[PDB]
Amino acid sequence: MIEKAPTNVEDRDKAPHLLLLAGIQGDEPGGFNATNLFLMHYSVLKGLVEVVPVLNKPSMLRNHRGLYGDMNRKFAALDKNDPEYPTIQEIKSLIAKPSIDAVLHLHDGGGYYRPVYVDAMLNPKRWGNCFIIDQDEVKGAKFPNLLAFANNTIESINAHLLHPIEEYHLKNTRTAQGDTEMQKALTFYAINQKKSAFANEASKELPLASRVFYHLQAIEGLLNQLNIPFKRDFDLNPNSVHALINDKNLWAKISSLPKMPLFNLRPKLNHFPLPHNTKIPQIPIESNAYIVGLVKNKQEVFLKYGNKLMTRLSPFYIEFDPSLEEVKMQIDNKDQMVKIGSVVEVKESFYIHAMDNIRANVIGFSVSNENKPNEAGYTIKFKDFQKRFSLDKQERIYRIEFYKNNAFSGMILVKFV
Ligand SMILES: [Ca+2]
Ligand SMILES: [Ca+2]
Ligand SMILES: [Ca+2]
Repeated sequence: MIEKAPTNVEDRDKAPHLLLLAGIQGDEPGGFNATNLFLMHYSVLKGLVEVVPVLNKPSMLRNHRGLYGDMNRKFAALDKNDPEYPTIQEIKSLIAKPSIDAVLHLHDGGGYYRPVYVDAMLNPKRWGNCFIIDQDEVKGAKFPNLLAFANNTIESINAHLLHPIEEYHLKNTRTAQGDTEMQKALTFYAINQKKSAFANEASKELPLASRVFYHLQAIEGLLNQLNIPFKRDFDLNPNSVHALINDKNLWAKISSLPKMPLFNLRPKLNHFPLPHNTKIPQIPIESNAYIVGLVKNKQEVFLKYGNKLMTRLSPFYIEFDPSLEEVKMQIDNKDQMVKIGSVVEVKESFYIHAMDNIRANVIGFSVSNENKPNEAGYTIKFKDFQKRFSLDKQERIYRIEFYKNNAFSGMILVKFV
């Protein structure tokens, strides 16, 4: 859970609290890209929005509806030994917190829901583009009138339709009156804790940016009903959403390595240093996005951003010796100390000063066929690189790797600008 909170802690109790969740199915990227963009680009000014951007991260990493079965059928009866049991308890505890008032759960769904049968794509059994409640009223909730809230949220969404077929409709699943097998989902659990709970479906028939657009419209519609004041730093239209999903300023930082751009990496990065003795899901990974991760695939390690494959790492596992903190480098004739893990911009040249006990391998530069070269003490320019070794498709970013005996001492990237 990540908090979207006012800057003044005192403002947290001055409006309602919403819990916003997505990605309970790992192949529903509209939901988890919406929670991502909300975390990255919105501000909450009073009250609080608690966000679990992806409920089923292992499944997301494999572009899969649910590696351990349908996680959204696990909120009622559940075997204590179910692999998702611990996760389910964490989620139920968030839902049932006294400080939470409302719950919004995002999904992507086939076709377009209609309350009367129109055709195979548009009918009451389809799920796309509807706003869903379990029943019209939850007695004892802060906001018991789920129907009024839903109808008003639907008004907001429907003021912004991209095409008439995308019109949102209310779906009331009357869950408590239905079969036992229909009562196993997240929002029904939530209403049983006297929370107002809603699900938003965006149609799987839409491109990703349009799915995310509709999720964001539903989030904004509901925040307006709850009187949780907010801002965003962009205009909400599909082009603008697309631009932010596909933002060139997105980065990932693996372990103690430098930040790397997410987009336009080469599709495969070879001899890529990773810490040894560390299970892939335990390798530290930081990003300015909230849906980035690593996952093993055969002997490769995939860098995932939601369902998007950003690169395939071909790793070599090695001890990450943390002793080396900085390196004396000359950049465009200007001598300086460069921190291990940095990205440095180079207009013309660089030069690494020689070090006792440390060997530098500039990846893409060579002066011999030596397998473990020391390339400190060379003045290096763009023309000296075999471009195929660049980190990026643009052939501008190169790795410098440092070694102390048989251990890895760190990496610095150079970016030719
Ligand atoms: Ca922004
Ligand atoms: Ca779903
Ligand atoms: Ca080299």
